[PDB]
Amino acid sequence: RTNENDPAKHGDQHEGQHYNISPQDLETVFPHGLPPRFVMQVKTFSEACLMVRKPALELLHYLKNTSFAYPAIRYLLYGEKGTGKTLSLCHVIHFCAKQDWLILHIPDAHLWVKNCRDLLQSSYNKQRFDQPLEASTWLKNFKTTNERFLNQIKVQEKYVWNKRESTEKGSPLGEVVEQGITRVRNATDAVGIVLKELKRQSSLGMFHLLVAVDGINALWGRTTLKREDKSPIAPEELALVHNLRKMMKNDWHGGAIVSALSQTGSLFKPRKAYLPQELLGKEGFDALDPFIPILVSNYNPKEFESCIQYYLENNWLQHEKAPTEEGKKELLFLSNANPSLLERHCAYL
RNA sequence: AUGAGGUGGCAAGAAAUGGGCUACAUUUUCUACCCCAGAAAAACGAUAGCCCUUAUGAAACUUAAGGGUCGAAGGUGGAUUUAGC
Ligand SMILES: Nc1ncnc2c1ncn2[C@@H]1O[C@H](COP(=O)(O)OP(=O)(O)OP(=O)(O)O)[C@@H](O)[C@H]1O
Ligand SMILES: Nc1nc2c(ncn2[C@@H]2O[C@H](COP(=O)(O)OP(=O)(O)O)[C@@H](O)[C@H]2O)c(=O)[nH]1
Ligand SMILES: [Mg+2]
Repeated sequence: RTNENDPAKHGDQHEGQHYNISPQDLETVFPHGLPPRFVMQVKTFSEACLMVRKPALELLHYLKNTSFAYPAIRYLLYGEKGTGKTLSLCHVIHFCAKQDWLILHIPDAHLWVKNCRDLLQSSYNKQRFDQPLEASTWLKNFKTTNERFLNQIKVQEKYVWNKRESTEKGSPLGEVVEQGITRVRNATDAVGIVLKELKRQSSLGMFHLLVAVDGINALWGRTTLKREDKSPIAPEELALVHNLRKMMKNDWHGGAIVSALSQTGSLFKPRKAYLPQELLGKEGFDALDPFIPILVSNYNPKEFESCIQYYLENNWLQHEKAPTEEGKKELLFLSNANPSLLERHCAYL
């Protein structure tokens, strides 16, 4: 536990201690993305406490040393399953949001590339496919996270939604987002327009952009979605995926592209694929490189004690032997300091 | 000719019954995977029927296999009753 709640002052001195996110900030900045199990824990406890760690502090120092004049640099948080990459990305997202950044956050790319009942054909490009439901979902999440910047940011082009309906240069980005949401048919197109406008305006310096993409390995992998002829679909055929790759490019400046690999839900990948190349594949490695790889691993004994004491204080560990050092040692044995295994045991312990 | 040889052919269903397989689903449907996920959920449910193609073969309505098609009965079951330490 730390008294410091501002995400710009805390550093290594706070290592091994929880950092609280207020409910209002959780709602605004993080209406999505956060792991389902941590969401259940937050619902149970009324406390969104993430222990600060070297990975998150490192990437915060990276973003403080970043020069927006530089073309946006890529960072890649990689590791095994349940090492907390998602929560580190969320922590840094909170930092940038409190720093007034525009957070272009992708909660998970695995969802975008599977189980898409609504798969129409993009009007803007008849050779691609749209995912109106997911487009609307992410548009709503982005609006929730950056409503303030939504109005402040204007468009710089004419965008035709129908033969008679269009949006005009200089209009606020709110008009585009509203069109995408209400007119779900235009959802993917609005997502692409938003990505383009945010990229160009970050280049112009209207704000500072953090492109925080979770499970980035999905983009350059494979897809299970099948055409009306049952043919397989490659990722580029998904306008969302192609636009997200365009964003993953570093050609633009005015921000940084942070990403976090995630095997959870990955397609055709064996359970043990956790290395950057093994996940991204040749195409993904080639697209991301250059990148700064940051490892996320199990807990150390200090952070293990911090997590256990957090659960004990919250009384989550309602069993009698949980405070006992023997129970602590058994938890360490079973979870090998793995955050996800530890929590998935503590849930019924 | 109650012996021998050659060509062609039914191998069906009022009705009952024995055994087996598949189900009626949510402990399920589906993918990935081979067990830390996302969808389906009145859809589940035919190895049956119809058409086409492929393998075998001299010969495929005859057999088997693959695709499409159709999505039927049924929603845990009567008399009763089988097997297992
Ligand atoms: N810094 C942290 N503060 C609090 N809890 C944490 C922290 N890091 C990890 N945990 C706990 O670890 C659990 C497991 O993390 P989780 O699996 O969601 O992360 P991940 O790195 O995205 O992994 P996965 O590959 O499983 O998606 C989280 O639910 C959370 O309870
Ligand atoms: N409906 C619509 N969509 C647009 C328009 N302009 C841009 N977009 C969307 O914004 C995305 C980015 O556009 P852009 O990169 O310039 O097109 P591309 O380079 O040819 O792929 C596209 O995928 C479109 O879906 C427009 O005028 N109308
Ligand atoms: Mg994570």
